[PDB]
Amino acid sequence: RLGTVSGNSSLDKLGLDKFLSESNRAYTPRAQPGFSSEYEQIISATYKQLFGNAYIMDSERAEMAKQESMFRDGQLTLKDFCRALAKTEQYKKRFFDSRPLYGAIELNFKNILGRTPDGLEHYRAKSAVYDTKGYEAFVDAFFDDGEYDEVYDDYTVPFYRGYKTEANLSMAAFTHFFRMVRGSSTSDKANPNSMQKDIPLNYYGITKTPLAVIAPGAAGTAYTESFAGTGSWQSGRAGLNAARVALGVPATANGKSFRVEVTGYTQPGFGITAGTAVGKLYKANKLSRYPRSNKSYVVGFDELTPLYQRITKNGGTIASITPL
Amino acid sequence: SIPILKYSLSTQNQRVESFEVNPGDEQYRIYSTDSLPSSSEVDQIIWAAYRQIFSEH
Amino acid sequence: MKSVITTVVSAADAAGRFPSNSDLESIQGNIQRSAARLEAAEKLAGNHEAVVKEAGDACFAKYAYLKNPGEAGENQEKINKCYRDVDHYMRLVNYCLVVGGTGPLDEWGIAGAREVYRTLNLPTSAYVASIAYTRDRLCVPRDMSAQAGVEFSAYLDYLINALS
Amino acid sequence: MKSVITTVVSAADAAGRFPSNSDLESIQGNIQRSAARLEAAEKLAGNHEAVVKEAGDACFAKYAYLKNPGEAGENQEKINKCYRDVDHYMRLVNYCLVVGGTGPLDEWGIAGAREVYRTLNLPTSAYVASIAYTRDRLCVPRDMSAQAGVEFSAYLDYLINALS
Amino acid sequence: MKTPITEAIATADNQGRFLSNTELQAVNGRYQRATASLTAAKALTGSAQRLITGAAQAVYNKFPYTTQMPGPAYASSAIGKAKCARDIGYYLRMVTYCLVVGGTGPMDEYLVAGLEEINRSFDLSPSWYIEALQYIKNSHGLSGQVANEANAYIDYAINTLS
Amino acid sequence: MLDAFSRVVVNSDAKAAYVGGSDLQALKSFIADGNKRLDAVNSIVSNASCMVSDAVSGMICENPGLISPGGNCYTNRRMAACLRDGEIILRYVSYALLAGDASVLEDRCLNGLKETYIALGVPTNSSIRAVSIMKAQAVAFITNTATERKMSFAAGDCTSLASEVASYFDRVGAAIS
Amino acid sequence: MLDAFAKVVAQADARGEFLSNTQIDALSKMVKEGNQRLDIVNKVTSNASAIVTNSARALFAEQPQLIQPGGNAYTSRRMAACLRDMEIVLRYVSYAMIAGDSSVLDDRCLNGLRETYQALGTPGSSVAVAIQKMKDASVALANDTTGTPIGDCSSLVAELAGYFDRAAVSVV
Amino acid sequence: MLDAFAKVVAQADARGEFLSNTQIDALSKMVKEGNQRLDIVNKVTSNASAIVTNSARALFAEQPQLIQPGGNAYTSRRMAACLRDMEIVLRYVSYAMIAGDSSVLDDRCLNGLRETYQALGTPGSSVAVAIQKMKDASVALANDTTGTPIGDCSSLVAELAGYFDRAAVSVV
Ligand SMILES: *CC[C@H]1/C(=C/c2[nH]c(/C=C3N=C(/C=C4\NC(=O)C(CC)=C4C)C(C)=C\3CCC(=O)O)c(CCC(=O)O)c2C)NC(=O)[C@@H]1C
Ligand SMILES: *C[C@@H](*)[C@H]1/C(=C/c2[nH]c(/C=C3N=C(/C=C4\NC(=O)C(CC)=C4C)C(C)=C\3CCC(=O)O)c(CCC(=O)O)c2C)NC(=O)[C@@H]1C
Ligand SMILES: *[C@@H](C)[C@H]1/C(=C/C2=NC(=C\c3[nH]c(C[C@H]4NC(=O)C(C=C)=C4C)c(C)c3CCC(=O)O)/C(CCC(=O)O)=C2C)NC(=O)[C@@H]1C
Ligand SMILES: *[C@@H](C)[C@H]1/C(=C/C2=NC(=C\c3[nH]c(C[C@H]4NC(=O)C(C=C)=C4C)c(C)c3CCC(=O)O)/C(CCC(=O)O)=C2C)NC(=O)[C@@H]1C
Ligand SMILES: *[C@@H](C)[C@H]1/C(=C/C2=NC(=C\c3[nH]c(C[C@H]4NC(=O)C(C=C)=C4C)c(C)c3CCC(=O)O)/C(CCC(=O)O)=C2C)NC(=O)[C@@H]1C
Ligand SMILES: *[C@H](C)[C@H]1/C(=C/C2=NC(=C\c3[nH]c(C[C@H]4NC(=O)C(C=C)=C4C)c(C)c3CCC(=O)O)/C(CCC(=O)O)=C2C)NC(=O)[C@@H]1C
Ligand SMILES: *[C@H](C)[C@H]1/C(=C/C2=NC(=C\c3[nH]c(C[C@H]4NC(=O)C(C=C)=C4C)c(C)c3CCC(=O)O)/C(CCC(=O)O)=C2C)NC(=O)[C@@H]1C
Ligand SMILES: *[C@H](C)[C@H]1/C(=C/C2=NC(=C\c3[nH]c(C[C@H]4NC(=O)C(C=C)=C4C)c(C)c3CCC(=O)O)/C(CCC(=O)O)=C2C)NC(=O)[C@@H]1C
Ligand SMILES: *[C@H](C)[C@H]1/C(=C/C2=NC(=C\c3[nH]c(C[C@H]4NC(=O)C(C=C)=C4C)c(C)c3CCC(=O)O)/C(CCC(=O)O)=C2C)NC(=O)[C@@H]1C
Ligand SMILES: *[C@H](C)[C@H]1/C(=C/C2=NC(=C\c3[nH]c(C[C@H]4NC(=O)C(C=C)=C4C)c(C)c3CCC(=O)O)/C(CCC(=O)O)=C2C)NC(=O)[C@@H]1C
Ligand SMILES: *[C@H](C)[C@H]1/C(=C/C2=NC(=C\c3[nH]c(C[C@H]4NC(=O)C(C=C)=C4C)c(C)c3CCC(=O)O)/C(CCC(=O)O)=C2C)NC(=O)[C@@H]1C
Ligand SMILES: *[C@H](C)[C@H]1/C(=C/C2=NC(=C\c3[nH]c(C[C@H]4NC(=O)C(C=C)=C4C)c(C)c3CCC(=O)O)/C(CCC(=O)O)=C2C)NC(=O)[C@@H]1C
Ligand SMILES: *[C@H](C)[C@H]1/C(=C/c2[nH]c(/C=C3N=C(/C=C4\NC(=O)C(CC)=C4C)C(C)=C\3CCC(=O)O)c(CCC(=O)O)c2C)NC(=O)[C@@H]1C
Ligand SMILES: C=CC1=C(C)[C@@H](Cc2[nH]c(/C=C3N=C(/C=C4\NC(=O)[C@H](C)[C@H]4CC)C(C)=C\3CCC(=O)O)c(CCC(=O)O)c2C)NC1=O
Repeated sequence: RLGTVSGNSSLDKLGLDKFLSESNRAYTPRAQPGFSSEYEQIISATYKQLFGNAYIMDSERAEMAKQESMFRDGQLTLKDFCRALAKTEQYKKRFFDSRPLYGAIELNFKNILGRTPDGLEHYRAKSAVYDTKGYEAFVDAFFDDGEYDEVYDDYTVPFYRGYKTEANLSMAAFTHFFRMVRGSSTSDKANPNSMQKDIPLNYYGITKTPLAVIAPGAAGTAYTESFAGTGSWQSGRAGLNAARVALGVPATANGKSFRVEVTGYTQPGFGITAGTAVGKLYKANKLSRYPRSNKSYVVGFDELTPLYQRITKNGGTIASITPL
Repeated sequence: SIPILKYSLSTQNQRVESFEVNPGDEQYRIYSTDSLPSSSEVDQIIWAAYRQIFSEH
Repeated sequence: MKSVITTVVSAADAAGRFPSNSDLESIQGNIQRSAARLEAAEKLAGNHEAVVKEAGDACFAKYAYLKNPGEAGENQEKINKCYRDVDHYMRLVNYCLVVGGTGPLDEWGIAGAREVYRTLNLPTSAYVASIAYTRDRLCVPRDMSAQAGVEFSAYLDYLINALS
Repeated sequence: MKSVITTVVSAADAAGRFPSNSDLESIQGNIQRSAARLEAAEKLAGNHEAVVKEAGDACFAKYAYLKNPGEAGENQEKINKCYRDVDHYMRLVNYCLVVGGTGPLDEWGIAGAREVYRTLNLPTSAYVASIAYTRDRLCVPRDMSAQAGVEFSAYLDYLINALS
Repeated sequence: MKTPITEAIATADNQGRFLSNTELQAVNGRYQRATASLTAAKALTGSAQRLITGAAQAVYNKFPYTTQMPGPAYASSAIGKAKCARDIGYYLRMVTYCLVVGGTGPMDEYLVAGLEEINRSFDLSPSWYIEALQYIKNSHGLSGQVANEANAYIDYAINTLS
Repeated sequence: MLDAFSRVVVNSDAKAAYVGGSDLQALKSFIADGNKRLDAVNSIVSNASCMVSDAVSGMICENPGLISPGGNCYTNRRMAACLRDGEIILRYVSYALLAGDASVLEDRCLNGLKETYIALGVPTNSSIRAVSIMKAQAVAFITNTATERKMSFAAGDCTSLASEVASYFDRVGAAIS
Repeated sequence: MLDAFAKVVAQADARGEFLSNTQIDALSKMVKEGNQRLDIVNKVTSNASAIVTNSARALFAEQPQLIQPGGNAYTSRRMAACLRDMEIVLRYVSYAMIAGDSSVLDDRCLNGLRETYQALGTPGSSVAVAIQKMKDASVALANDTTGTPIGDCSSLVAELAGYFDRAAVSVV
Repeated sequence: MLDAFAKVVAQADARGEFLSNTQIDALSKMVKEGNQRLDIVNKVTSNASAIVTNSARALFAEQPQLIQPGGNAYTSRRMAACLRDMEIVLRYVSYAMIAGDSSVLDDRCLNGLRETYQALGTPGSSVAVAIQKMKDASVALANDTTGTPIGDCSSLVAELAGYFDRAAVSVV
């Protein structure tokens, strides 16, 4: 269910319901012989967190038999399991070798640490370890510095914390959390901003640009926009997205100004009727009425209610309205 | 609330279809920001809008 | 897609290094072994329609209980799929000879195969009954070279050791 | 070390799996080079004291400022430590030919050489002047075989690139 | 930029068309005239320093108040003389960019768009630059259809200043 | 990820076809010219450090406004990053030349580089000029036509390996343009 | 949008340089390749209805889930848009062939097309299959020496195939 | 937008109150400085071209990398956009001087100007020293008595210099 005012709570209706329930705390040093029905829950909870709701087939899991045996012996969760699991091949296949370097840093912050790289210096502190010491010490730097030990215990699974005020990052990194973790029924391969092949927060993670938060499950959860710069120095193109500033005389005339994001724009459903037009279906250049879905607008207050009716009566649906 | 008063239509060229696949030299040059123009080509959109609303003079 | 090239490149990429002299010496064997390995690949391309008939029919001699009602080979549309389920496997063995390594088998055939062969109640001892029959019905003077029937036989009991 | 055996075994160990067929084509490429690489190690093992004698003073002929008070070649004793400093790098080139990979170089000679040579004020440009002289003094049929001089020169450019 | 190739694509994309023989003939006219255009840009590039110092001296003979009048707009200091020969090089460089591309596209983007607000603000007059470009037209030493190509882009820059 | 043999297999698995004999003639000449490919990677890696310090110095001598205060090679931190921004391009190209396919620089280097570079303010037209100089140095080592260093090969022709590596450098420029 | 001649000019202005003689002589080699380039573009634009229709018909033969009731290509309006989308991409690849670089394929065709297909529910991997079937239908036609002087133009068919790969990895 | 009069009115409607007598007095005090305020705006307006074109010339003389090729103000398209921006800041400062509070300057000129120059690549610290030069050029030009009756006018040029200081910190 969506909303922010119904159950007097607002974080469990942004997709963080099942993450707000679990601890997985591993209440003993070594695993008790004779039994496995309690530490198997600890093993699999570490798998769904560190791999990020990924599917691991039973032959893929059986490659990592040795590790799962030492953790069930007298060894610990962070250094003998989560550090060993991130140096296997089942980890390096999905999060390292498929991506550029900054895709790997953004997923190690999400998987191991549970937060977001804010600013260029969190990237650069982790990028420089790879250039001098390879992959097997690049994973160590996410563990053996002064962030992991003060947040997670030696035997707690690294839960998500990039949304709460205790992780003293920023408020722009709050909005970047709800681009990485898009709900509980989602994985890293299964969200449309990173398909295990690219960098999810590339321009917005470097420049610390806050994003509009679109709740998973809302009408408009399919909103995605592509990137192009504008301005002749960086040699960019105008006309793709909307501006994020509302700068001129159109800022304060027609009231205050908002940024609206639309997603679903099909070719039927434009005119003032109920049915699709019949005939040629396209003009002579045969492009479309809307050459791409996911249009965004910048609109004043006194033009917000006529725009709203133009959006919805022509098939579109509103993903986010933020004030500018 | 004083609606606009009703007037009658008239026969014009634009009320009726042209069959015109593959237009020619008298096709009149769509200037759009849906083609993602660069800085040299957004100058041509601006001059075309000045020509249309103002005069050329 | 594990092979000899993608394992010495991933070793060099994970250290941030240029390809050293070890990475180039791993390819001089890939150049040497390719003639034996590609010779068995074309012997299996132009003969697969007869090996698949012979291999799948050795399944229904050790296992005649599949033909009963309720089991995996109950009707001819299901008996036909077991010939397809084997003709899929000989293609992935043909891919592993062209690539060089065991890339396409564990990526396209072995990955998650135990889940599919447990929900659908397909026995897995009748999958190894077909490949193990092909592996010892083999003449290395006649059907192949001597050194092509050691590369062809290696991917067959790799598939058996995976499915067992 | 980094060689051809240590690479395919570690990538087997980092994936929890037996030595596959692509893990054996790489050692096959070590057989096709050992007879073209161990005679580069044979020549360097019996001629080193004439190589380091002329390559060591090719840097003192180039950078003559080092024999000043306050410099790295102040007295005769610190000149003799530089000849010992150079007769280690030719010894490790000899070990990289024997192992086959560049493991002995970037674990005993390269690892930590930036921190040492910055601290003790030793110019690395005089190290690469003593190693580039050896790489250019080599004639291909006179000093070695035709392909032994490709192996030996492929490690003298790993030394120069790692100190620059 | 406006090139002969991007103005054949844009007129075919406006009609929703594949590249017909109307458009293949137009790109072929670019490839025919590009032999005379690429030797004019090679001959203007290699003799550029002779043309810049010459054309800046031709302004100083014609308008000698620009070397005597005090003020930041004039070539009376050594600073203001290097900014003059800078600007002559900017105009000569854009002419070579239009010869390799074909069509007055590089100087429509880099030079002429916003040029009037620069000359008005810093009090530079466009008759200094016409006199410099009329020297380069008369002194580039080209002949035939190679001079015909070069002079057609000199005269475009003069017509935007005149 | 995908080398010259994995590229063939994934295009046969699209059709569920066996890799027969007519498609193995491109792969029988990949192996027959296999020593020339290993002789081509060895000519790049052996002087790769000199190839980078000449390419970004040659970029600066042409555009001297990169090292001015406000330029993008001004500080020591910015010039050190440029000296490895262009050493990691040469590294992933020599992976692509070794494997005979471009699926490693287009999947680990070129993906999302144009968004990364304009987030940082890196001038792309000078980044292409640094890559363009390294492409000229690369074909002058595949073919033995370098001015300041001749290497020892056997006799023959490598104009197909010289033009393959020049096509790997052109998709770097086509990615950040 | 840019062609190949203005791509090398936009890079020389950003450093304030004249073009060197090597860049001029590399541009005049592209001019004498010009008649062979217009042959390839003519060979595609004159078979354009058969590149689209055959590679469509070969796509719903091996993927019958697209046109089965409930599929993305099942109705007349959705079948007409799948044929429009195949024709658009083949149109903008032939535009980037006469230009010499893919700046017109990038912005006014491919920028925002993965985002558009994900909004509608179009299977973007099936679109990449249809683009690679128009590739080898028109690589095979540019290698046809019917009505041409027999010379060598293998370097521009390797260029034309690269613009089809550029459009196929950009929608998946 | 608000002036100094309607700002106080808008804060009273939110509470549902009349204006107190101590606020009618403080609003009547700025009426008595009416002629002194119009003299300042008339001085800045009458020299508006010379404030800008001298500050810009003094900016590229100390930062010559902004105009040498590849800089952010190298082309006449970009150079005319730089001079345009300097007299947008000057125009909205003198709007705020007439009104009395920075609401027109804060809303339709300054809000989002830091994010605009960051997203374009323009150095925001160089726009600060372009605004600081116009402050010292226009508080020295509002401090000369040629044409105005000599009284005291120092409580208002501390305000005018406070609007230039507000603009120069919200570009970085
Ligand atoms: C010396 C000045 C510095 C500088 C200026 C510069 N600015 C731009 C581009 C833009 N500036 C704005 C700002 C406004 N536009 C408005 O209409 C208003 C009124 C409210 C403001 C405050 C905008 C929107 C742009 C982008 C639009 C455009 O390009 O015209 C540029 C051009 C940058 C480019 O590459 O496009 C310059 C050069 N930059 C400097 O170098 C100086 C430090
Ligand atoms: C022939 C020399 C005459 C002359 C020249 C002069 N020019 C300037 C200043 C500028 N000129 C430009 C022009 C351009 N900049 C561009 O980027 C382009 C397109 C590529 C053009 C055409 C600009 C922007 C300036 C001001 C900034 C600068 O470059 O320094 C000056 C200095 C004026 C000043 O007030 O500083 C001079 C002296 N003037 C003469 O007297 C000669 C006759
Ligand atoms: C002891 C284990 C056996 C035995 C071994 C012999 N093997 C001999 C030769 C040989 N084997 C292979 C295949 C092997 N080499 C590879 O590179 C790979 C895979 C990458 C494999 C599996 C080859 C290629 C050869 C070389 C000769 C050939 O087959 O053409 C061999 C001959 C050596 C000699 O006689 O000196 C022996 C003795 N043979 C035995 O009898 C015991 C049981
Ligand atoms: C074009 C790029 C060059 C050139 C290339 C040739 N190289 C030839 C043969 C060759 N090169 C090597 C060394 C290489 N192979 C390895 O395994 C390793 C290291 C692991 C390296 C560096 C070898 C072994 C050979 C084969 C020679 C032999 O029989 O031992 C070659 C001739 C063979 C052929 O063409 O088939 C050519 C042409 N030569 C040139 O002239 C240009 C500059
Ligand atoms: C302060 C920065 C100046 C300055 C200002 C003073 N002006 C004084 C009187 C005054 N000013 C004007 C002009 C104004 N009224 C208008 O209607 C218009 C536009 C149409 C303008 C520009 C007038 C008409 C008057 C006379 C009214 C009066 O006497 O108040 C003034 C008072 C004199 C004093 O007490 O010193 C001051 C201070 N004078 C300066 O010296 C600085 C430079
Ligand atoms: C089968 C009836 C479908 C079908 C299924 C596939 N699902 C694939 C991947 C996948 N699915 C989910 C969602 C699942 N995980 C959850 O936690 C929950 C609910 C709480 C659900 C419903 C996720 C997270 C993933 C990603 C797995 C991963 O990335 O490792 C999938 C692709 C698997 C793969 O690519 O390896 C398939 C084929 N597909 C079908 O065609 C029928 C309709
Ligand atoms: C079977 C023929 C043996 C036997 C096997 C058992 N081993 C049991 C537990 C166990 N074994 C190891 C060592 C294993 N882990 C490694 O990392 C390595 C080498 C690198 C090896 C050999 C460990 C660490 C453990 C701890 C338990 C765990 O990992 O979960 C075991 C008991 C399992 C249990 O207690 O639940 C058995 C039966 N024992 C036998 O009696 C025969 C001789
Ligand atoms: C109180 C005067 C406000 C109000 C406050 C609420 N804030 C709520 C949640 C919340 N707020 C922040 C922002 C805060 N945390 C930071 O780290 C920083 C900057 C460094 C700031 C300004 C965050 C991040 C969160 C998320 C919750 C968390 O971090 O633990 C909140 C809701 C709590 C809840 O959802 O149960 C309220 C009510 N809201 C008001 O009505 C008045 C105006
Ligand atoms: C023959 C030796 C077997 C046998 C085989 C059957 N397999 C059946 C379905 C089936 N098989 C697979 C695996 C196959 N598909 C692939 O894509 C690949 C690799 C590329 C392989 C090896 C799958 C995924 C499925 C399910 C999909 C489907 O139903 O078509 C099957 C049909 C059973 C059923 O679903 O009712 C049979 C009969 N059965 C035998 O009798 C022996 C053991
Ligand atoms: C030679 C032409 C050089 C030069 C060399 C000097 N090296 C000095 C000390 C030194 N060198 C090394 C590296 C070397 N020693 C090793 O054990 C190994 C590998 C097994 C290598 C490559 C080390 C670790 C040290 C410090 C310990 C030691 O002194 O042996 C040295 C003495 C300097 C001093 O300590 O004051 C010299 C003079 N110096 C030159 O003039 C040119 C550049
Ligand atoms: C020099 C040739 C260039 C130039 C280079 C700079 N690059 C800068 C930062 C930077 N570059 C990359 C891409 C790099 N990382 C990769 O993983 C790969 C491919 C696999 C590449 C090419 C990234 C991710 C970054 C971010 C910052 C970082 O992590 O270091 C850079 C910025 C340094 C700084 O801001 O302090 C520069 C200066 N820039 C130039 O002007 C010339 C043309
Ligand atoms: C390349 C993949 C083709 C091919 C191309 C060649 N064309 C050659 C010469 C040529 N082509 C044309 C026609 C072209 N020019 C136009 O202006 C127009 C449209 C109005 C078209 C269609 C002409 C007029 C010429 C003669 C001029 C010239 O020689 O450049 C040519 C040269 C012959 C050779 O050296 O082989 C080639 C290669 N020919 C092929 O074999 C493949 C299929
Ligand atoms: C056909 C092989 C595949 C397929 C195609 C398909 N596409 C659409 C819909 C759209 N395609 C576009 C793309 C563009 N429009 C443009 O103007 C341009 C030039 C810039 C491009 C690249 C757009 C905007 C739409 C939506 C508008 C529309 O409906 O026409 C559909 C219809 C989807 C729908 O539900 O309406 C289809 C079927 N689908 C397949 O399954 C094939 C793999
Ligand atoms: C401003 C300063 C400045 C420079 C430093 C040079 C830089 C330079 N060198 C080359 C061009 C080259 N550079 C090299 C590089 C090398 N040759 C060797 O023997 C070494 C291994 C390595 C240098 C360490 C090679 C092999 C070529 C091509 C052949 C040659 O010109 O020698 C090019 C190519 C031209 C181009 O296409 O853009 C440039 C710009 N030029 C300059 O204007």
